[PDB]
Amino acid sequence: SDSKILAHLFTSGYDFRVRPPTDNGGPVVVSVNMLLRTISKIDVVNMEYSAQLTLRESWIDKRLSYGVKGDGQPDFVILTVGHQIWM
Amino acid sequence: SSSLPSFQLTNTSTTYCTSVTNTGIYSCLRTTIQLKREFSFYLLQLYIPSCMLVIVSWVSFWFDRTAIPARVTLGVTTLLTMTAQSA
Amino acid sequence: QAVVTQESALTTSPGETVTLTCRSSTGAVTTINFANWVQEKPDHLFTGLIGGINNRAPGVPARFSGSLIGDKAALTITGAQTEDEAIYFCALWYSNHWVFGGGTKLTVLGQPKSSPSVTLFPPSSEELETNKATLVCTITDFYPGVVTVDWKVDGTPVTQGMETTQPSKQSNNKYMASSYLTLTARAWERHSSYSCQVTHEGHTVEKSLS
Amino acid sequence: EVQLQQSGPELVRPGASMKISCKASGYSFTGYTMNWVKQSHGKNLEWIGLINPYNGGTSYNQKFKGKATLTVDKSSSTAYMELLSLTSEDSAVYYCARDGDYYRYGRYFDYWGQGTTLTVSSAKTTPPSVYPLAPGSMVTLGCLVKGYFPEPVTVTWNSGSLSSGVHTFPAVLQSDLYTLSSSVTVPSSTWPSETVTCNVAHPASSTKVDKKIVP
Repeated sequence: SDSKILAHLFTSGYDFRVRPPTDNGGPVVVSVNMLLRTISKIDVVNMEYSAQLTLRESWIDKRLSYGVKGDGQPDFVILTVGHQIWM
Repeated sequence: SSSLPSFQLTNTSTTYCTSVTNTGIYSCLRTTIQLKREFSFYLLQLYIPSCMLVIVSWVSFWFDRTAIPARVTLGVTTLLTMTAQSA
Repeated sequence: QAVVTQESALTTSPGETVTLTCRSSTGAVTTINFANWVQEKPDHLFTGLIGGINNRAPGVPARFSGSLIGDKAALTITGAQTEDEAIYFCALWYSNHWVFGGGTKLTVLGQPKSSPSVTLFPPSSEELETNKATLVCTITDFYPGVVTVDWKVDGTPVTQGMETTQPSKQSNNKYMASSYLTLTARAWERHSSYSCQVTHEGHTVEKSLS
Repeated sequence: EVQLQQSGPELVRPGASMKISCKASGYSFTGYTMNWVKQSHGKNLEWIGLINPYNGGTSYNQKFKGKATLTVDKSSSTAYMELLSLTSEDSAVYYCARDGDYYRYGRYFDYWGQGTTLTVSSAKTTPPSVYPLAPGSMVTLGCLVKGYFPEPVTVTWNSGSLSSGVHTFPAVLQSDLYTLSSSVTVPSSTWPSETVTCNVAHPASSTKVDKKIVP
């Protein structure tokens, strides 16, 4: 199922080097969420600080749509190793 | 300059440093920044306190010559402190 | 390519609430279009109002406000003022450059409406002598000061050869405008039907010629 | 208060190239990027390009790639704009508009300049030719001051006799030569039993011509 859905997406001509297409040729809109985990080592001498966070990016890549409306298929598929995606 | 608190980047230059070595003549560029050390720190942490220390050694000239313990205590303490600060 | 569209003109009274809109031809106006709104007072006085994400220029009154009503950018003046009467341009950001609209001439009413006085002038014989023929169409005493001139030779509308001046203000607070359709003497005799129809604030006035 | 004062109006022949300025004051000049806008009589407002004073960096509208060249002089807080291979189409009013954000691009307009009017025409001082405008066979008459240069031209009616109903319209720039027209409204039955001469004056060439309207 999931492995088949992935295979269907990359069996065609997909180039992870090419930017995702847009309807009006506009730019790819990347929504960003950010989760701070820890903020440590606030160095005042070197004026810097350490921080560990979780970066969360979300964009649309019509080329990767498999279910479209879906409602018969899984909402989403976890991308496994060995499958390149424009990022 | 805001991330460089201890110095003041006064001047920059862009030059060539092409040189002739044993393996051949290699083209070379050289950028140069000029750093001027901030004085405010050394005024407060070195000069001011030392004057203040030397001036203290003088207030023993106003103690009666009979009370030498007081004089020595001043002169000696300021001298020791002088050493420490320098260290 | 991509075109921005605005209301030709709008009318409102002091105190009311008017809304100008800005339409994109490629689709719905999204946040990555950074809809900007610019005001042009008479004598070429431009100033920014809204723009960017949701920021505004320094000093822009509180009555001004931006939004994305429907699928186009909006500019809402809540409690219109007399001085608010100006031309408003909106600008959209398409990828790497700005594209402006046609502008909207907002009128804050100060007198009763007045339909335009249209006149059509055939080419002078003195001018035809030089192998040139100029149709002149004059429009006076109209308000609010926004019209739309349209020419038509022999039933068919004309695309080129026409020139219409910008609504100029009269001594009596009403507006005027002129429009010239240019032809050649040999081409002015080639036809016999000429139309100069002027639209103003809805409805239309036409002046023909033969 | 901030201010953007641009250079004065300029008249240049086609093929040449001139440079208009925009002196900024009242703010840290190097902190806000500058836009250049072109307002022409033939089209709408066009965005030419923008420049970051602090950076020297520029980004042009594909349309003006090669037509305009944005530069900046930090010392004098002035933004300049070159215009090459000037032609008839370049005759317009060029504004300079500041961006809103402080040391970053915010994509919204702050203050504009008063504008600079650039007139590009290969014309010599040319006296106008006045052609009468009579109504096709309350009546309205008109004059047609066609093909003059440079502006302005003044139009009266009966040497000032009639002033009510007089409208001298804006001029249009066609064929490197300006052209306007003035109308005057009178009660139909009086014309043509009353002399209706229009007075056209072109001071730039010392021209004075009378042409009374007649059917």
